[PDB]
Amino acid sequence: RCKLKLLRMERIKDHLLLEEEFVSNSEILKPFEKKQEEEKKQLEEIRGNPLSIGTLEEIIDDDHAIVTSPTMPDYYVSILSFVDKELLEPGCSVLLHHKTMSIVGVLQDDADPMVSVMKMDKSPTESYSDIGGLESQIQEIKESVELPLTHPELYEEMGIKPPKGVILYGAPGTGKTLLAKAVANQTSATFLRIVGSELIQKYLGDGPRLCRQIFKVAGENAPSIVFIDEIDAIGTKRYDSNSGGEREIQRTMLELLNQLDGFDDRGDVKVIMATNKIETLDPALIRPGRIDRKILFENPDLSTKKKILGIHTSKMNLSEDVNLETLVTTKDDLSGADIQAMCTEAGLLALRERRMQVTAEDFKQAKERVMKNKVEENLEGLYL
Amino acid sequence: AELRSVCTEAGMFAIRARRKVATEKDFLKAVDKVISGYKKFSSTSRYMQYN
Amino acid sequence: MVDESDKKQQTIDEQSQISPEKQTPNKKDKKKEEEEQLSEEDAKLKTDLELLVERLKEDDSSLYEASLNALKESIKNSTSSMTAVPKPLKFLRPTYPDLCSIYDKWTDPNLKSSLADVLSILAMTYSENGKHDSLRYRLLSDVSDFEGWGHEYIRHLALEIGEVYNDQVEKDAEDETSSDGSKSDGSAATSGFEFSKEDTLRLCLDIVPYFLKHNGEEDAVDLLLEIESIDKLPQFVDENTFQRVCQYMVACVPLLPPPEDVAFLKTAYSIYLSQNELTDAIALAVRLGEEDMIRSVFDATSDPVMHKQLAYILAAQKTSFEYEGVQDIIGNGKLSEHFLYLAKELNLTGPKVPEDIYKSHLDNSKSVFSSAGLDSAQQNLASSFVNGFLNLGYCNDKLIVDNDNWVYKTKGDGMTSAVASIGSIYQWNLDGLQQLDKYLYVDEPEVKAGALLGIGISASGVHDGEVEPALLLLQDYVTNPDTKISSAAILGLGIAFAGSKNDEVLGLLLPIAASTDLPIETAAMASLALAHVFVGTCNGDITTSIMDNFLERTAIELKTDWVRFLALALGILYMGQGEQVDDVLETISAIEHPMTSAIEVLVGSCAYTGTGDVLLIQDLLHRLTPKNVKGEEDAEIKSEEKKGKSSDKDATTDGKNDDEEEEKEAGIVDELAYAVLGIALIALGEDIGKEMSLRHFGHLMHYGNEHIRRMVPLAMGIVSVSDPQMKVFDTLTRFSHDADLEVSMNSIFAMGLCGAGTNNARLAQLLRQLASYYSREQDALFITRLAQGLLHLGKGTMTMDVFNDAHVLNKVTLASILTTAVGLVSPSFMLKHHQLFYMLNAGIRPKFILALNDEGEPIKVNVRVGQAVETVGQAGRPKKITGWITQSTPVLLNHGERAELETDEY
Amino acid sequence: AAPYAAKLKQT
Ligand SMILES: Nc1ncnc2c1ncn2[C@@H]1O[C@H](COP(=O)(O)OP(=O)(O)OP(=O)(O)O)[C@@H](O)[C@H]1O
Ligand SMILES: [Mg+2]
Repeated sequence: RCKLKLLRMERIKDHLLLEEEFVSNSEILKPFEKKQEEEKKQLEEIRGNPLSIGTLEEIIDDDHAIVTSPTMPDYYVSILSFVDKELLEPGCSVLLHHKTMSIVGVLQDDADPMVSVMKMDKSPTESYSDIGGLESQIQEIKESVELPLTHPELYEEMGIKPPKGVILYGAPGTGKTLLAKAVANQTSATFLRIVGSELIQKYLGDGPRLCRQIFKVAGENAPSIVFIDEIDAIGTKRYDSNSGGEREIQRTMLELLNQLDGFDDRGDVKVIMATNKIETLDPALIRPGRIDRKILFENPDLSTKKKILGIHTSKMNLSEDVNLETLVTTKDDLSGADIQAMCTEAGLLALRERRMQVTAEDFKQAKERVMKNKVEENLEGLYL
Repeated sequence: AELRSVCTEAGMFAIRARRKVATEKDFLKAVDKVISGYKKFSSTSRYMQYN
Repeated sequence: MVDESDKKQQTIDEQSQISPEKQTPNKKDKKKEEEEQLSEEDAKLKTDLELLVERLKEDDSSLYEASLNALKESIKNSTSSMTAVPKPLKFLRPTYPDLCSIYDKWTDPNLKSSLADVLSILAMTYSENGKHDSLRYRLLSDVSDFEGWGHEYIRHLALEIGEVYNDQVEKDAEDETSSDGSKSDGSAATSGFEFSKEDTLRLCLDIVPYFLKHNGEEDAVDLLLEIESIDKLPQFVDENTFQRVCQYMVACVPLLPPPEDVAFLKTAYSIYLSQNELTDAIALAVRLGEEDMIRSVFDATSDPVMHKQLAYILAAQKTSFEYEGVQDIIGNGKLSEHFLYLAKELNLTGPKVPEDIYKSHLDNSKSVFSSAGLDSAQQNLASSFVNGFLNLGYCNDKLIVDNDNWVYKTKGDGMTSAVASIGSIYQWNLDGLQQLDKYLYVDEPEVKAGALLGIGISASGVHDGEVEPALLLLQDYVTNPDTKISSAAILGLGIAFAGSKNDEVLGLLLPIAASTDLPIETAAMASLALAHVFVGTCNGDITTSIMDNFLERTAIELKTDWVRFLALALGILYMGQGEQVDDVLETISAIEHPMTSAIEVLVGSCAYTGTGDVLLIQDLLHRLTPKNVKGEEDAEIKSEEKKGKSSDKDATTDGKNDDEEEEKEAGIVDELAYAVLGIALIALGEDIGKEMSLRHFGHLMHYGNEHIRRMVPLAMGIVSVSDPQMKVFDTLTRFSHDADLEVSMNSIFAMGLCGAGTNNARLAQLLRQLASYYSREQDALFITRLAQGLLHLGKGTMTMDVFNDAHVLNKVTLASILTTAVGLVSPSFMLKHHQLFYMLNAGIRPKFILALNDEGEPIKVNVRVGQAVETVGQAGRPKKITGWITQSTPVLLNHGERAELETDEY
Repeated sequence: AAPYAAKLKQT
């Protein structure tokens, strides 16, 4: 409490940005100077009316190309030669003139819904120290994933090629999924995130083409972190038997080797893999020199469980009742998702009261329910 | 490719100490790390069996 | 829940959810019957309380709203709150929730108005009893919580907060408001505020910050001090007490104009002097910019301790931190009187001990010689400066300096700057003087002048304590009637002492720049140095600089560049405070020429800073006005107009620059955006204004310490290949230098492209070359900031000659100025009681996560690294001390400050 | 509940 002033400071600058930008546009933008006005005269001469998108099949080096249009006639197009002749490559979308087709210009970016899936639409606001603890297994992802991108300085000093890739694994609820999202928030490098269960389709051959796309975007964007969330979901998941199945699983694995390093020699991609079944992965992927140091996760010990429970109780209202220190004691080498579920359920017990004090009693009732998912989803209960 | 990762993991032990150089010692630790992981997995000399 | 009458306590709770039988009927019926029954009501007061306490469990507005609706009337209808005077007054306890049940838990506008006013009077009169205080207290510490009291208690605090706020907006004050109807005055409501503050600090932090602000005086805080210095240990620990206090001052910088801001900082300084940590005390003593406050903390560790102890070594350290050297001067001399060991102590306060530590760092880094080796014509001129620019900081390149061939083949002003760059090889060192002497006794007067440039630059690392002070050598050269010699002399003096006021220094710089009837274009330096001495500390506002600017402007307009430097020198002089700059603004505005209007707007930036949000818009109106006058028309003077245009563009950036540092670290992101659209608004308007705007942008980033340091200079560089002025590249690399070879690799490649790919003139090529070598020193030898490294919102002194140089188009004379690169940040190190040259461990973070501070504090997790690191710039500035398990505990807190660490083993 | 919690929501 009392961060109001920081909120108003921030706000004030937002008001100042809105102001200056609006007023600047209005008769001081770029309306009254001849290096815009006379340049656009002859820009519009060779531009439409219709600008008729093409697809760039192949270039010819004489200032021509063969386009195939979405409207189905081909054109052997010229190229005006102010848009930079060779700066356009197959798969680009081209602006053709309303009359005789010249490449008027070239569009960089054409939003497909297929790179929407990879690309983010939300910001992962929980970053470093909201996954707090495992501070010895975060020096193998912020001394080889985050840190080389932030400082190439340290890695110029040793010379050789910087770290490449990591594989995360361990027991569920060790924060594995969020760790990756938390280092990519801070660097602000191009965060692609792809789920493991979308690589497997009930259609064949277009599975590996999807995976091939993901790394081409990474290589196109110089600072690159690709989170492949879940690649244990490639050996336990299958649909039909004619387009999923074994053949699909083999193909996708192999595509990924070429992409990640293989023969491509592409831009620096850090790969982060969440898995906990580490024999669904090639014997050409879990050798290092593609994935360098390997990260094991164990369930956090008792003093690390104090740190995990301290993230959660800054959000919780507290009482003179509350005893945090006994909530850790009952737990023995347990996961950080149990601790996260206890406090969320403790707030569900508060809500039921219809009170806004969360007490020790609400946490302990929720602790017994959280250990009930481990003793009664086990129908033997006490080990027979 | 194991030996290609001796140097980089030796470059990480150099950086904790703050060096611009690597020595023999940090290659010992690096080698020990890669060897333990090989046991932890399969493909250590493997052809993927047969001839 | 339903009505099951009055038996056990359980069914009474369920009865009163619908309707009390023991509150609303009874008190009213009783009160309008007998007044001997007031004894009986008093016993039922406690009964009434319990039923509220039980029904805070419930979360619904309705079971208080309707239930107590007729009790809310009874307050004035029967009780009247004065029928038997003490007896009803003391019974207003249950009645205070009842009014609020209609205010807050019912939303009807006619009543939301009416009962705000009833609530304010009865809070004030019943806080005289102090029984309103206890009602409040049992609700903040509750028995059970719900939505209603969580919004209702905010209403209680706001009645008080409200009245006080209205006395500043309106002159109506106290009970003449019609939205309270209750005064804040006397010891009727004043005694209510103090009591509330005490209770609310203890369990939360509520009305405590509002009281300080709305009173707006140093008094309000001095009342806070009483409570908090008591609470420093038993209530809450020392450390936490510090976090409240510094949170208040940092937070309210956009909220207090200059005299209100310093008045609050008096009290922060005072609390810290009272508490344990005198390292926190000294830091606020600089913040005010008082000599006086620095001394007392210095005496405070030194004098009561009879033996040399860690305590004298600590004293010298605290003063050394300022590279302005305001503290460096003050802290020396007290040691000579005391007489322990003079020789170590005095050096430690001055910047000589920082010479020693750079050597250990340097041994690791090495020296790289990859600088240009071109011979003859203009290509000689470019290369001879560039060697100096690759070896900035303290470095070794002795053999190349002894290679006098290329030095002698420069001509013109090239000779002056060629020798100057040699001096920047030994920037911040004593040694090198011998190489300079060589050139000083031989060949043309031009190289002799350049030797003096090197002496000034080297003297930044050794002057204070009045140990080999720069003044001594350079005074003979000031006197010399030759312009080349004199200009170089006073430029070296101004750098060397930066903010350090010393008398010999001050008075040399007065008869010069007071004869500006003479046309000397290299007498801008005359005022440059004089301006600097003021910077870092409370302004004298010397009548000598103001006088010679007005005379100069009258005398000449042909040297518009000279008067333009001088216009800036005045605004740069006034840095060190923003209170005093208000008076001199009007003095500058008294005189009126179109030429005088130019000088006004630069100084308006310096004056209005740290609340300057009006200032920014003001410099945009200023932009409109040339076109405004001209429109009417469309439907000697040449120099004066041209000055008018350039000052305005410089001023816009300068205003933003002061503001973003002082007002938290958060505004820095936004003001980066303002500059980019600013270049855009002038661009494809007027051509002349565009050129000025390119060069200012690079030093705007360098001044403010922008967060992202990879992206921006490099994006800008490509765009500016097409546009005029390659001098922009020089200003981008001042920002890029950062931790060297993080960003700086891309600077050499990029700037190398624009230059190597296309040539159009050998002049344009010269600028592009120089920029490329400046950015790096080998493997982050140094970092550059304008931040003090004691305050992170602070601003420097030695970097302001860099800030000057973006104003004007390029010259070979400008090349002479730019070699200076001082304002260095020391590599963090743990110095023992003999002074050890290595640290142990430190924590590094890129940035803070704290949303309850914004100046930046390192978190306590970090990633740990070894010793002998230079303090990484923006992108690594958080530093935490690591060493606690080994019993090494810092005495000298460091928060990404420059600070030299000191540790005590146990 | 502090007197500021009400007003952080609006900013
Ligand atoms: N150290 C921790 N501190 C805070 N929250 C944690 C920590 N470790 C895990 N959690 C929480 O546990 C939950 C599950 O962890 P996460 O999704 O990050 O990856 P995982 O280990 O793959 O587990 P799963 O996918 O089975 O949930 C999340 O809500 C996460 O915030
Ligand atoms: Mg998960």
